[PDB]
Amino acid sequence: PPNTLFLRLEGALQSWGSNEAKFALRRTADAPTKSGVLGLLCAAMGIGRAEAADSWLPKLANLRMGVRIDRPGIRWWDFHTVGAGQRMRMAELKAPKKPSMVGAALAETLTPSKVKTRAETLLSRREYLADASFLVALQGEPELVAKLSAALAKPVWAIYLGRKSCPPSRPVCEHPPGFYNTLEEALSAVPLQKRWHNEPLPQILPCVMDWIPGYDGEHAPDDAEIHYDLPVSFQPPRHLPRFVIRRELVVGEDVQVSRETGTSVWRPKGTRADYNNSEYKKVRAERL
Amino acid sequence: VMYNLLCDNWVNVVYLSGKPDRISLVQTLKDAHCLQLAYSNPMDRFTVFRFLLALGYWCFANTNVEPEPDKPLPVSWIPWLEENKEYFELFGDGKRFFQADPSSRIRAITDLIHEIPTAHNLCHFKHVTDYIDGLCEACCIKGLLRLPVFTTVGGRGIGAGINNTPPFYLLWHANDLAGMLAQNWQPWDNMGIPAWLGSFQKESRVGLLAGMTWLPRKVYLHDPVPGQAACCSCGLPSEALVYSCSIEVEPVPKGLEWKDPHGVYTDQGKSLQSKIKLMSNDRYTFADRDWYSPLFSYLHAEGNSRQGKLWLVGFASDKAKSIDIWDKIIELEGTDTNDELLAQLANRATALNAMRKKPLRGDFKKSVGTPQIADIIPHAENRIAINAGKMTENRGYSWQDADTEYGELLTKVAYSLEPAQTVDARLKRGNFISRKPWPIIP
Amino acid sequence: MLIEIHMIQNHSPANLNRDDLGAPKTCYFGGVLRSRISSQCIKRSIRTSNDFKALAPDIALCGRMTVEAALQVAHAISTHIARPEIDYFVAADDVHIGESMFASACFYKYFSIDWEQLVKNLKGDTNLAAHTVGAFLLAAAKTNPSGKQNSFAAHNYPDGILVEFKNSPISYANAFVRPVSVVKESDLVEQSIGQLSNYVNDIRLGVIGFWFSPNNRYPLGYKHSKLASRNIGNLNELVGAVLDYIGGFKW
Ligand SMILES: [Mg+2]
Repeated sequence: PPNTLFLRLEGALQSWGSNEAKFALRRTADAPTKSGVLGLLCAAMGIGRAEAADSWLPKLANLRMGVRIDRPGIRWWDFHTVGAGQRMRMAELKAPKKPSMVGAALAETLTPSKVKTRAETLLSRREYLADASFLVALQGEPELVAKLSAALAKPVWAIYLGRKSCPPSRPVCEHPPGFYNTLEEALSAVPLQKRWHNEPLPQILPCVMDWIPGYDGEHAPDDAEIHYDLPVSFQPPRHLPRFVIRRELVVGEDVQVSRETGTSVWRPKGTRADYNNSEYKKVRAERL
Repeated sequence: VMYNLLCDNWVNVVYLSGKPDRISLVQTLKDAHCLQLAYSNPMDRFTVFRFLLALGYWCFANTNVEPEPDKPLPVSWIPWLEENKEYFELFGDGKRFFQADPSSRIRAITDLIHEIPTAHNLCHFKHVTDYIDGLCEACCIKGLLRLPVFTTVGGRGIGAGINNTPPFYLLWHANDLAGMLAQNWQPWDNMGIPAWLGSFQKESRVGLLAGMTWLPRKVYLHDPVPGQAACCSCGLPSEALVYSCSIEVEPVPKGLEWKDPHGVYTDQGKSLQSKIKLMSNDRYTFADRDWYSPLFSYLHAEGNSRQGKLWLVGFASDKAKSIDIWDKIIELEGTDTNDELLAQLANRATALNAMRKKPLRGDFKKSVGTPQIADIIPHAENRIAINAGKMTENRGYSWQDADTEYGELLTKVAYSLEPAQTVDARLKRGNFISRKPWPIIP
Repeated sequence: MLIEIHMIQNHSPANLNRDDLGAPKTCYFGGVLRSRISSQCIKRSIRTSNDFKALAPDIALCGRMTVEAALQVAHAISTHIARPEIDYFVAADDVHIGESMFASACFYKYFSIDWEQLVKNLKGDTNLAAHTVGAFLLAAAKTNPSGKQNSFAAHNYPDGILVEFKNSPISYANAFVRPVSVVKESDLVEQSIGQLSNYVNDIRLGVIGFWFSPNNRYPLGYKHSKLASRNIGNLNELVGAVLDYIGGFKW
């Protein structure tokens, strides 16, 4: 039985936010983070946002994360405007004198007219990645992988690519799960696909892997990094740092290159019927 | 009701084995060599660091034992904070930590965060309602320790902190608690009185302990009222939180010659702050974070050239609103110095503005110029920016080696900007692909 | 069940969406630069418009402040290389030279509708959910952004819609990896729709779909293939066909 599933991510534009955005400047990461795929899988199964923290997030957070870079993106920026021609909601409320009544007791007296509105224009610039491909291969229990694959076969809710306007252009359920011992062999098992015949191909394909703790002890290596994308809660969000390493894989020795398997250009039909073909002479004779 | 930092757990750290946790100040002083400080925001990671820096400075002041590198911290540091247990308290009717006498200017505990909106701020990316949601004691401690270093102006009658505008904050990074503690140990003959001691006085015109822990504001921090949801800062499900308090503004007297070792000052003695915004105006073009500003400066006044990881913290502001804060890490060893090339590297954004602003043909006043180049600036900038520590010392990567990175994207642009099929079309594309940024020293 | 709408439209020289420097919005695709109209433009373009205003509607469809909106709009993308231009204009005194700029492109759009979330947000109402779906169809087929339309009167009308009821959300943006070159014996719209045809002819070889074209102008597929289930000649008839495939539903 297969023990690890495979997810394919591709779109015209994608973004995966980092820790370096606590204001209207939203920057993106180079690779799809763990929290993004966890959220997409929660959407595909159809778990509530208040329920993910109750025996549903750590169960999949125990899995091992593995990403392969088929082709990386061009860093792109889009200028965003909020509230053009309207009045926005502001956060101040009047001081309720005695500090004994606060919080939920104060929220019971809240009215729609108690809020105040301000007409302004909120400007932001959001970063997107253009023409990027990724594979997510999660190693877990064979039953858990079977449940995950069945859930992503038909998602309960709609799915997006980090932000709700980034559509899928290849099937996420394209790859059937398999049984492999290591994440490296699993990431090397799924082949590399070409779109059209003549294009640049990356000779090196970077991979992102979780750092195995090994035996009891075994302090973290000097080349490992930190990443704050282990979600504990989603409403309101709670995130946890993690250890991340980097490995590379050279093409042509452990990942093959698949063929084009299709046609790119469309082109009109064939005019110029041949007058020396036998069918032409037969039809001409019958018409005569 | 009763809260003490030495005993209660607030320090969000991550062990080197891979397990994050929240342990106390005493426990962080106890282990101190198998962990890293775990704080996603740069502000908290800098403030907890500076509080440990001040603690180690006071422990050396009253114990006179240095922390040896590649060793556990001295054991005699622990009992001195146990003896002075009354000076670290978060509540109670008496001596308080980062607090003073209460007042009547009642404000909720949300202004102590630069990222959680309050008052007239826009709560569009974080829906927060006043006197509804509050913070926990660990979050209260974290918001308390950020007043000394990120205090900007607050309008009419309210000033900034002791450093006026908070500049760049550059320091040296290492992979364990003793590692970074042991890279920034340089003491002074004058220490001062830190804020956790008795009632601080300006007295005459500072030092080391009193220099870092300046109090531009006083805080009340009433007892946690039984309001319940979970949290909003770190999202943790918790217990009764504090919701309302007091803040009064303490002006800084004139004079007070003080030099922050991590702070970066300009030629005139003004602060050197970040160069980022959300808009590409007539005098700015949006490229990336500005890691090139505090370089033809760190390399001559304070810090000099030394082997390690130079961590850059860039905190932007304008009036009373923060816009963007970022971090970065660069590798150096000290491979000589060319003062002219470092100067050109300190002045790069004007070169990018001049490259963007060039007209396609002819010349016109108030001409914006080639806005697709403004779209492709960030990609080549981020492809260049990986070897910032190699461009700084000029080991193998040069201005001309950095110049070649623009060619692919720019040849992609030239097809769109001249989508014709003439000899003149390809010749204009060839002239267009020879556009390179030019260095400007002053 | 997800109802997915495929959308090809041509547009006259104009500038509907611009950035801070004013440039026509542009993404990167297929090794070159692509003309771009934001999805957050089509939202607040279709939304708050007069034609669309025909349990409360316009809240279950598109949200405002855990609303869980059931409509998803993607970024429109050109089917050829972006070709921007800059216009030179002068001012009179009737008693200095500036620059304005514009772009012209044919865009592919993509619309997706979650039926189950729409029914759940209607408190069990079903005729209202299909009513709102139809209303969004008639709005989206006849809505443009209100950009620089006084000077560039860009009021073009579409040239083909294909509607899908597939199991999982999937776009056809990968059909336009190769930029479209115009040949003498065709045009831009015909070659774009043919490139859309030789990507739905695949996949199944390697679901159903209703198709409409106005008075059957540019028929889908350049053979007699059954790549679309039915080819229809009216917008109302296509909407009625969508409602009919949802169930017994009259318009
Ligand atoms: Mg908190």
